[PDB]
Amino acid sequence: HHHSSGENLYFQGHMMDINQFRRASGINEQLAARWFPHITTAMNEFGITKPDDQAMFIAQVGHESGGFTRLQENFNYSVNGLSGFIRAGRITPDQANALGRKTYEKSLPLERQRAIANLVYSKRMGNNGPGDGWNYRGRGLIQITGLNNYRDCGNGLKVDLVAQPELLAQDEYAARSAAWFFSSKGCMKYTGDLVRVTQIINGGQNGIDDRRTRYAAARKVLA
Amino acid sequence: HHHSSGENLYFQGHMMDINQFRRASGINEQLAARWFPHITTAMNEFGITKPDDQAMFIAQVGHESGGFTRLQENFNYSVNGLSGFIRAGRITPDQANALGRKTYEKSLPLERQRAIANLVYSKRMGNNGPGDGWNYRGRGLIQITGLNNYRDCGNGLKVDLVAQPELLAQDEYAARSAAWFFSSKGCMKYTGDLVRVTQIINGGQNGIDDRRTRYAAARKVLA
Amino acid sequence: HHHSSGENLYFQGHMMDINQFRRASGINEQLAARWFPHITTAMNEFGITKPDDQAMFIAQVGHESGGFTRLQENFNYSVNGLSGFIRAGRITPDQANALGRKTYEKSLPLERQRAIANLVYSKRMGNNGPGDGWNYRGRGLIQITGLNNYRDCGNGLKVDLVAQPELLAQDEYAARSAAWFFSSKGCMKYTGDLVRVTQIINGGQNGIDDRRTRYAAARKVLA
Repeated sequence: HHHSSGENLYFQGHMMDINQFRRASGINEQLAARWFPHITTAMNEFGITKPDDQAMFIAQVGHESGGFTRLQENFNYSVNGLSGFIRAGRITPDQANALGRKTYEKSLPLERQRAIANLVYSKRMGNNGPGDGWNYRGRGLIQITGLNNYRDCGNGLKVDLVAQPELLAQDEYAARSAAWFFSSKGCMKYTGDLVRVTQIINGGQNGIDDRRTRYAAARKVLA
Repeated sequence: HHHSSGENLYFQGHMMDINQFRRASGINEQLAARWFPHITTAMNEFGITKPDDQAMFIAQVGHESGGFTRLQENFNYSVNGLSGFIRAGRITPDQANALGRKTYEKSLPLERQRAIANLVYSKRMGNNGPGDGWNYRGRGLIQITGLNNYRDCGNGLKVDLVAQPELLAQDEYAARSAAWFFSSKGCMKYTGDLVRVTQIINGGQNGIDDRRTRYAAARKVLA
Repeated sequence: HHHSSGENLYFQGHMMDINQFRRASGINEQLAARWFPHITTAMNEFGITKPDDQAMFIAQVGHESGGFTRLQENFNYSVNGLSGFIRAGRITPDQANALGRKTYEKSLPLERQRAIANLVYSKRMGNNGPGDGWNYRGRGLIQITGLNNYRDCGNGLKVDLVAQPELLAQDEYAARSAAWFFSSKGCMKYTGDLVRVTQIINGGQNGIDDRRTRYAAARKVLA
C-alpha cells in the first residue's frame, strides 16, 4: 500500500494562505496582499475557523466594503442627494439646501460635509456632544457608526475607539472590528444561512444577490 | 547580546486571546468561539484585567453556568421534586400535587412551570405582579432572580431588565451582568481568595471543590 | 524570425532560486542553504512578490538578524554591563550587582539571566506574569518581544506563541513572523521608500546606512 505515514510537516501555523484568500474574496493580488494579514489575524483572534464561517465572513465583509476598497462613508452630497436623509427624518429640506453641494460646486468642502454629518447623526446612537456626528461617522469594513457603537466596539477589541475613532479607517482595526462584529453578533450560530446572517449584518436584506454570489464563490474555494 | 529596544507591534488591542480563554475556561472550541467576545467585552467594560481576577471570574462563571452551557433555571419539577420548596413554605402540598409533574408526564408544559414559579417566588425579592415569579426567574451566567435584582442589575448595566428580563438569557447581557456582579459585589477586592469570593457569589460554600479546580486551571493558564 | 510560441516549461513553481537569494542577501553558501526554504516559504505565504518588496524584506531582515545569524537576545550581562538598563530605569544598581556576571564567571548562569530579563521587561509590553520577562524575551529575525507581541504575532501566524514563544527562535517561524511583520505593518505600502520602511521596522532610523547598503545590493540582484 506504500502507506507508512501520517504526520504534519510543521507544528500549527495551518491557516488560509494568501492564494486561497485572493481567490475566495475575488480581489486582485495587490488588494489580497494588502488585506491578507489583517483578515487572517482578525479571523484567528475570534475563532472564525470553520470553512463555511470563513467563507461567509469574507463574502459579507467583501460586500460591505465594496470589494475591500472602502473603509468609511463621506458626506459629499448634493442638495437633492440628501433626499434619503430627508425621507428618514434626519435633516430638513431647509438644512439640505443650506449645506448640500450646489450645481456650480466641484466637491463639497469638509466644513460642509462635517455640518451635514453632525446634523444627520445628531442625538442618535449616543452622540451627545459637539462634533460627534462627524467624528463617529461610519468607518470599518462592516460600518460602525455613532459614539455608543464605537464605545461597544472598543470594549470588544480593547481599543479606545471613543478617543481615536479614526482607527477604524486603518486596515488592522477595520478587520478586527468586523471579526468582532461577526462573532459577537452571533453570525457563527447560523453557519450556511445567508438570509439570517445578512439580516444580522445589514439589519435587512439589502444586496442579498451580491452577498450570495460572494458567498458561493468563497465557499467553492474554502469549503 | 543582540538586544533591540522593546515596543508594541500594534497600539492597544492587548486583550486575552481566544486560545487563552478556551484554555482557562476548559471548554471546547465551539463554546469558546461562542462566548469569547461576550466574556472579553464584559471583562473590558468593568476593568477585570488582573490575571488572577480574570482567572477567578472565568472559574466562578464557569462553575455557575455549568461549563458555560446554562443561562436560566427551569421549573420542570415533579411532585416529589417540589419537596424543598414545600419544606421552605414556598408552596403548599396541594398546589405541588396539582402542578407537579406526574408519572404519566414526560415534561412539564410551560403553563405548569409558570404556575410553580409564580407560586414559589410569589411576593419575594420585590415581585409584586401576577406573573412576576416566572418572568423574573433566575437567568444569567451568575443567576439573577426577582424584580428587585433585575432592577438593580439593570441600573448597573443601563439596560431595562425590568421591562425585558429575558435579555439576561442572551449571551451578551448574561456576560455583562456577571461582570457587573463580580465587580459591584467586591470580588476584585479579594483577589486570589477563593473562599471569600465564593461566599460573595454563592452566599455559601456550595461547589467549592469544583470552583477550586476551575480556578487552579485558569490561574495556570493566565497568571 | 525563427520565433515559436512561448510557454512555461513547468506549471507554476516559479520562485526566486537559491542563487538569487544568496546574492541578494550577501551571505555564504551555508547560510543561504539554511535560510532559503524558510525565507521563500514565508514570502510566498504573505504575498511578498514584487522584486522591490522582496529586496527590501531581505535587506531589512538581513540587517536585524546580523546577516541571518542571530534569532534571539541573551542576558549574559556583567554587573557593569547592566549600566544601560539602569540608565533606562529597568533595573536598580542593587539588583544589577546581585545578578550581574562576576569577573570569575565565564558566562552568566541561566537562572540569573532569567532574573535580569524578568526585571527589565517587568510590567512592559503586556507582561503581567512572573517569568514573562524572560519567556517573552526578544526572538526572531525581526525581534519580537513581550507577551503582547507574541500574542499578536501568534494570531497572525495561527501559532500559539503565547504557550510556545521559543518557536520564534526556530528558522521556519522566525521567517514567517518576519514576513507577517513586514506585511501587517504596511511595509509593502511604501515600496522603494527606505526611510519609511525603516521607521516602521525600527521605530527609528538606527542602522539606516547599513539597511541602505543591503537594499541596494538586493535590489540590484532581484530588480
